[PDB]
Amino acid sequence: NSIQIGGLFPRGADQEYSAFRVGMVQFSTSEFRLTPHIDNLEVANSFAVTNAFCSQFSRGVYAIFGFYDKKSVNTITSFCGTLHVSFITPSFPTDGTHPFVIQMRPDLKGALLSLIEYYQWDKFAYLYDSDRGLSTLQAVLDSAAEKKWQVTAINVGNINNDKKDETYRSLFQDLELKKERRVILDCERDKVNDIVDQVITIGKHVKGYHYIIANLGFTDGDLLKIQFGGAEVSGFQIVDYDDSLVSKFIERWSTLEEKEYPGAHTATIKYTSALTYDAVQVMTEAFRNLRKQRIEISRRGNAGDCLANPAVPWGQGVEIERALKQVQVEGLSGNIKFDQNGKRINYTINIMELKTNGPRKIGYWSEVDKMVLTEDDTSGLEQKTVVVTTILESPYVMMKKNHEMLEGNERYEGYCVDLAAEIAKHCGFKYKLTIVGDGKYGARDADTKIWNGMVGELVYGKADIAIAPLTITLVREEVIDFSKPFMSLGI
Amino acid sequence: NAFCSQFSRGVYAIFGFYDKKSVNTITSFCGTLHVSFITPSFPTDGTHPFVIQMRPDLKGALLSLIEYYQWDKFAYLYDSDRGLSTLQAVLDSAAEKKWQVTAINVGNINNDKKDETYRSLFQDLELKKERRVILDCERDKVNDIVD
Amino acid sequence: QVITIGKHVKGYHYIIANLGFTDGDLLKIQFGGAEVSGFQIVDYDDSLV
Ligand SMILES: NS(=O)(=O)c1cc2c(cc1Cl)N[C@H]([C@H]1C[C@H]3C=C[C@@H]1C3)NS2(=O)=O
Repeated sequence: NSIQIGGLFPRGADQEYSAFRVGMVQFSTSEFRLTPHIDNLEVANSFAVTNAFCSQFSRGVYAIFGFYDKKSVNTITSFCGTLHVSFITPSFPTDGTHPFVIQMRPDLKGALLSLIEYYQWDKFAYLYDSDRGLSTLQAVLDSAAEKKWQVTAINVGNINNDKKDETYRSLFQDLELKKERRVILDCERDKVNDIVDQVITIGKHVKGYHYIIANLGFTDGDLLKIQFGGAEVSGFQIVDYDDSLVSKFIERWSTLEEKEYPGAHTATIKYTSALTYDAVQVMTEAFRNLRKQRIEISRRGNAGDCLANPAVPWGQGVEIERALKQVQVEGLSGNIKFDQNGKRINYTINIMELKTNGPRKIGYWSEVDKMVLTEDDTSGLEQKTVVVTTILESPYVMMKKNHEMLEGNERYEGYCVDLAAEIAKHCGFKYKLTIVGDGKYGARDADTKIWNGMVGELVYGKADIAIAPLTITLVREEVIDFSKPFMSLGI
Repeated sequence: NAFCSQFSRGVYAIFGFYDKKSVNTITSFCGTLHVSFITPSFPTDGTHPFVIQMRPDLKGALLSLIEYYQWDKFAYLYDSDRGLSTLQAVLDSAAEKKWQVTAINVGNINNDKKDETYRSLFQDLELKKERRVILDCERDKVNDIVD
Repeated sequence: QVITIGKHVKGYHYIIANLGFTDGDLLKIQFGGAEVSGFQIVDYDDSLV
């Protein structure tokens, strides 16, 4: 059953169309086949989109797969909600709940709010691009008003190429006025690779700055530039290379010839092409389940004018979309589930931070569960709170009256407490205030030389340092060492 | 449908209104078919051919009014249906003149909840105790909000 | 390698000990913040030059 479908592709989406051609024969043909009529046409001109849509409707296909632009989403929704034709896309998700649209891209906005609340920022700048839409820009301002954030948002998208070396300099020098430190970028990969190069030219990737990329292919762009910088860069992945089917597709994809499939003979892949690959799995599962329920999709006639007055559609497409919303398979993004509208739920997004060796993950974020870090504590050097032994003596070391409500190093008070604070301030170490067990100053045992008290805590490797009323003798220099004396006294 | 019908009728001059959703469709037809279109609707953003528009721009006057009243911190309630060009405009001057701007959408709220949602909105403004409000909507929303 | 590891901010200072000071690349660290000085024996302002 070679079923007629329609395909919309931009002039330049070569990796995505190549991935579609791969997924065409990656798994098919025990059954129905597909008849893809491909339209390598533009996406900006909605008149061209209209011409292509009426041409594929004159073909009279059952499903249309492709992309759209923000100058075209109204056109696609307005025609599909009329003519009841199911439309499937990997582009940015729509704003209103629209019928007959299945959209392959998960949300980013809740993840990004989770990330900001994890890093605990208060004031930052937000470079956005207009041509991807403004849904995230609308979303962040609400939580900025509620969570008392200070947002300086700046449009950057409409700047021409021919002044695109000094516009950015003027922009970041204006950011120098408030002395900005925290930047969230929201662009396409080309604008990312332009702006990173201009930042690395003007020298703003030292230790001190911090960057968040708001995309899905965090490692799909260039990161060898600012890998060794000093700044810290975090982002998001939906394609995780550690998994079995993922690495299988990596090996299969790397072994292909670049001349047959352009942009395919690499190691990594674009997330757009990954969702394009998973779309074929969903679209084949659909007709699989319709032959499982044995419901015929016989058009039984021709299609006609898309300007039919009034046009009347056919509700077996409603049943097609109904079975589309029930598909649940595993793919490159992981599990998939749909809502009552065609939006994706049941996804998982990895949080990816750049380090010196390269990118790595620190945690995940679910559709309902918040940011769950994976406890990747590779911190091999922790400055240990050193062992400080003492004994209770007024006014050297005294208890406070509210010691149960307070905690630890706050509980003790006196001359020695103040002094140990001064020593730790000058020497930069961490410390924890402890008490000797046996409550003595300490002397040696007869015939066994067992130094008890605070002496054996330092002799026997138990305690680390002792700021305490201890007297320099002759018999104590042989086992421990003293500094210069700080307070004189006598019997 | 209506535009294809009247061009089939052979119209010499097209006139009509447009909302924020049909504007790309109308300019995309008019750039191709070279038909002079006239409108009182909201002005566009890019320089598009064959579109004459009677409603003048507003953004320079509104920025001049802000500079005359000599403000630094204010709230800004907007509706999405007329466009977001003014919202994109005032944020740049906020970035230059270092303004403290809180901007909140209002256009999504349905009619069955427009007694308590607005109250919650003004209570959340009174968390900061705002004194200076720019409303940016249509006349219907203005009459609904001033009450 | 300096411009990769990020050591051309305001604060650093460089002296090139050659004769073709502008014969090498200087568009890289022109906008840096550091200051670079060197030597020329070929002066482009002159008539025969
Ligand atoms: N007046 S006191 O007992 O509190 C006191 C006693 C002493 C102080 C400082 C004070 Cl405030 N520092 C001296 C040191 C300073 C120098 C000279 C000897 C030591 C090095 N040791 S000390 O003679 O033990």
